[PDB]
Parts: sequence; C-alpha cells; structure tokens
Amino acid sequence: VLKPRTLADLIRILHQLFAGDEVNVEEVQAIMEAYESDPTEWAMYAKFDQYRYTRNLVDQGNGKFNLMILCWGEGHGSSIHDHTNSHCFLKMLQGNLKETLFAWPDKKSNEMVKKSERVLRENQCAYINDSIGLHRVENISHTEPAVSLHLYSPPFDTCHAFDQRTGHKNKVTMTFHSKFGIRTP
Amino acid sequence: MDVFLMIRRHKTTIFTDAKESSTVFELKRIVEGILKRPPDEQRLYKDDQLLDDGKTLGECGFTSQTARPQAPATVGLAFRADDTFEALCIEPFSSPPELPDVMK
Amino acid sequence: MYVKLISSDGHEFIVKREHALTSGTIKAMLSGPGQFAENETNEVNFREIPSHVLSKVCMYFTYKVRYTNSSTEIPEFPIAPEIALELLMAANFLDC
Amino acid sequence: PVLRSVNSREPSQVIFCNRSPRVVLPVWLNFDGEPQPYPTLPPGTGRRIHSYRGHLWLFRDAGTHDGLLVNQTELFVPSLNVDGQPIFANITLPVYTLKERCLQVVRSLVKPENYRRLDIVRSLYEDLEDHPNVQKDLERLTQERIAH
Ligand SMILES: CC(=O)N[C@H](C(=O)N1C[C@H](O)C[C@H]1C(=O)NCc1ccc(-c2scnc2C)cc1)C(C)(C)C
Ligand SMILES: [Fe+2]
Repeated sequence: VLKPRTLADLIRILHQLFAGDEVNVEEVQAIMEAYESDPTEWAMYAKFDQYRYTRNLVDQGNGKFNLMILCWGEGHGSSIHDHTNSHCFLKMLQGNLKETLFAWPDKKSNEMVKKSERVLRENQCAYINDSIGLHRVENISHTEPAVSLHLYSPPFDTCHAFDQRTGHKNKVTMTFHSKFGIRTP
Repeated sequence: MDVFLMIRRHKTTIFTDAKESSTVFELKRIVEGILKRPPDEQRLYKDDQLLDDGKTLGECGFTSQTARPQAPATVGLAFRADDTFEALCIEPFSSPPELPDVMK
Repeated sequence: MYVKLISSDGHEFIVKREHALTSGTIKAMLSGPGQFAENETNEVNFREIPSHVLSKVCMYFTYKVRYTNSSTEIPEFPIAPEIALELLMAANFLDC
Repeated sequence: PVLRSVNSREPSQVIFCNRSPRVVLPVWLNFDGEPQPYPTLPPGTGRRIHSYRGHLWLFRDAGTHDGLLVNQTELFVPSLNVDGQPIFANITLPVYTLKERCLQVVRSLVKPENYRRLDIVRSLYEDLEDHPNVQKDLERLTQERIAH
C-alpha cells in the first residue's frame, strides 16, 4: 500500500498512475480508500445548493481523467445513470451515501430490477463501470450532508438517465456548480 | 402597545408617542405640557373628525400598524381664540423635486 | 425635554431631546458648552434642510430610539425614491 | 488569520432563522479564514442546518451584501449541543444609520455607472461606491478583536 499523506499527495499519485500504459483499477481504489479525509484540505470545493447536489470540478487530469467533488444536501440523490464506458471511482470524504445498483433494461418498458443496495461509510471508496451495471446514489440522512470524491476516466460530459418505472432512456449533459473552487453559473 | 404620532397645527408638528389604551384627554394633557394650553382650549382631529375626550386612541383609529415610529400617524390640533375655536389649519410640508431620470 | 427643530421653509418640529441626539452633530451642539442656557430658546434652525426631509429625519429619530435595543426583530426604515437624494444629504450633514 | 473556523469535527445542529425582510445569505468562514457562501434564506424562513462547534458564520443581504445581525452581533459561533438541543441563530436587520440606509436605497435605484450624474456633493460619490463588502468588514472585525 501507498498511503497518501494529503489530498494533494493523492492527486500527484493519481496523475502518475494514469500516465502509465495500463490502469489497474484495483490499485486506484485501494490508494483512494487509503487517504484519510481531511476537510481542511478540500473545504474550498465544498459548495452546497439547497435544491440539488452540486458538481465541483477539482482537476481535469491532463485529459485522461476527471476529478470532482460532489456535495449532497439532506435527502439529495442522483438519477439512474450510466457511465459512457468509462471507469468511475467514488470516495466518501464526509457523510454516507446509499448506492443502489440496477440492471439494464429489457427492451419493452417494465420496472427495472434492483440487483444490490449498500451504504458507503466514510473513507470507503467504490468502483463502477457499465460492465457492473447502473446505479443511483443518494444521501439517506435526514440531518447531515454528504461529500464525495469522484474520479472518472475517460472524462465525460454525457450520460443517460433512466426511468425506474419503464427503463426508457433520456440522456443528459452534466452541469458544473463550481470549477477549481470558483462558482460557474 | 405604543402608537406614534405627529400632532400638527399650522407650521408646528410634535413628535410624541402614547399607548393605544390611552385616551384623547390624556393626549391633550401632554400637548398642554409642550405648548401650554389647557385641554379645554384644545380640539384634536383624525383627518376631519373631531375626537371625543374620553375615547381611547385605539378606538379612534390609531393602532399598532397605523401609527408606527418610521411612519407616524397625524393628529390635527386647533386652539381656542378665547371665545370659540379656530378652524383646523395644517400647512403641508414642501415637495421634493421630480425624480431624476437617472433613478428611473 | 423637548427641543424645536426648524426647517428651511419655516416648519417647526418639536421632538424629544434624547431623540434629536441621534444626530451626531446635534449631539455635539447640545451636549457640550453649546447647551441652551435657560435664558435662550430651545430652537435650532436648519436653513438648508426643507421640511419634507426634516420631518423624515425625526421619523428616523423615533425609529432608531425605538428599535435600538429590540432583541428579536426590527422593521426596515422606508425611504421613498423622491426624497432619497435630499435625505442622504441631510443625513451626511447631521451625522446619523 | 484570527477569524477562522477551527476544525473541530464535533457536530452542532443549528437553526438559522431569518427574521429580516431581506433575502439572507449565510456566509461560513473556512479554516483558512476565506468566506464561502451557503444557500439563501427567504424572509420569514427557518432551517435546521448541520454545523460544528467553533465554526464562524455571518449573514448578509444576498443581493446587496448589506450586513445583517445574528443574535444582535455580527458573528455567530455555535457552542456544543448541550443535551442535543439545537442552537438558535436569529437573523435581524441592524438599526442602520440614516446615511447608510439612504446609500442602500439609492444604490438600489441608480446603476453605479451613473452615481456621479447625481447632483450631490462628491463626498457622497465615493461613499456610494464604497459598496458593502464582507472582507472589508472582516478587516474591521479582526482588528476589533485584537483590541480586546
Ligand atoms: C467537518 C467539517 O467542518 N465539514 C464542513 C461542513 O460540513 N460544514 C461547514 C459549516 O459548518 C457548515 C457545514 C456544512 O457544509 N453543512 C451542510 C449545509 C448545507 C446547507 C445549509 C443551508 S444554509 C441555508 N439553507 C441551507 C439548506 C447549511 C449547511 C465542510 C464539508 C464544508 C468542510
Ligand atoms: Fe454514477
């Protein structure tokens, strides 16, 4: 194990890892889990919206990978989404989120099937791609917020939203609440 | 509960307060303490209606939201000549210049 | 306890003394050796402040005295746009 | 930086209560002392929010950045929830000076490009342009606390 001493250290390590020819997603996840969340080191990216969660870009990663921080209010949650064939890592900096994994749709409209459902405790880091299925992440807490650290490689502006009742798609293009600590309306 | 008033006559206007539950006579008592005329030589109006000495100010129309510190209500005042009373006379304040177009 | 404030157009405004000391310049006038001797009349002539703004100024006086120690909620002091410019000049002069 | 939140990680539930006529902007001061804004509160609304002991808050007009009071001071630091009862932060108007209240009003009506087209003594042009700002107030507040 290589234990990141700071958030900046974890970012320097990730840039090296994604510069190599082969990315080993087991080692990326392990090293992101290893960094012990320290709010003094990421508080500038923690910006909250009352109504939805916020996307706060941190590092665009030399075009090979994206690094974002998402901020979840009480009761805030994602839609059922895909990952446009890119790896995706999710690490908890503060709070908890419930990941509910869905299988893809059979062609005629019917309510999609929950494969699994788990809670992500603090400092835990998860991995997802379209090979494992589609998920939806929510902050279950009625009283506390959630802050998560996302890595997506390759970076993507596009993906698809899924109606749980039918399974039919609507594809979205994702906003950014902030970029590098600065509000972008 | 306090009401806030401007007692007005000619070019004289008094800024004072009173309780909604205090009476019109009691108000003449303090007008006496300022312009030194007894309440029997005083007439108090709300717009055009003379006010009963024994009616409480809340009962004449001066209340919490009608007579506020930043927007006091107006009480007209008329003195007695020495036989009977003068007509209620209040000169309005000056008027501001018409709004600069730079302020819409 | 009451003092008389006179406007440029000759309107007399009698307000409580401790109300008028809301004004920094009035407080400078009347708290030191400029206090009215009893042989004098408690009048201050403001020969460049018209009555429609001077009356507004004493409305602020009562407002400030009433809500300075309020502890849970205070209203907003309303200013019409027509008097805003003239009121701002009187406030700069009166230092309040 | 003296006006900073301490990284306590000891949570503290708080009630923000806007009893002003303005749209209130809660402003948190991070651990480096820089301000970061939070969702706006409409007039009359209260919300129970998540915070921590030792964190510094202040509150402004969301549109004009006019300063607001909170329990009749300008800075708010929660203690620890004794017995799990919430901490209350009561947001009010301050009693502005007449001058600062008119400057608020005419900034509300004329665009800054046109302040100096107003026939007022130029002493008040610079005053108009001295728009309320929160790090100018931080400047004052830190140097108010140095002088105990
Ligand atoms: C461990 C720590 O100090 N975490 C900080 C934290 O959680 N803070 C800082 C302040 O104490 C407030 C608290 C926070 O961000 N709480 C979430 C929150 C979301 C919305 C709101 C508001 S303000 C007006 N309306 C709402 C809904 C207030 C707080 C962050 C994540 C920003 C580094
Ligand atoms: Fe996802």
